[PDB]
Amino acid sequence: TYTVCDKTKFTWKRAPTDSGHDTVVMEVGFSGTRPCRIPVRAVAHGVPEVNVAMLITPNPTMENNGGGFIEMQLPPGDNIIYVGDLNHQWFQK
Repeated sequence: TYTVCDKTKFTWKRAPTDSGHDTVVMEVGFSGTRPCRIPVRAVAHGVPEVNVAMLITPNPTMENNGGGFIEMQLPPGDNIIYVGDLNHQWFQK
């Protein structure tokens, strides 16, 4: 089912982590859905008011090994990535 992948199909391989080049990465794994459109969003400090998912890699896809690595960020501050049903807070600094 290559398409908008269902929010609960991925898993926390690696929660939102500061990439290293001064941005954020997150790593997610699929259960079956092939090249999908990964609904990766982020909310400011566990508060879904404004989406803070300004994606350094704004076109993530899940493949034969899963979404893999993605890149997100928002001007230094509290972010958290809600990868569909997945989520994990972390102020990016």
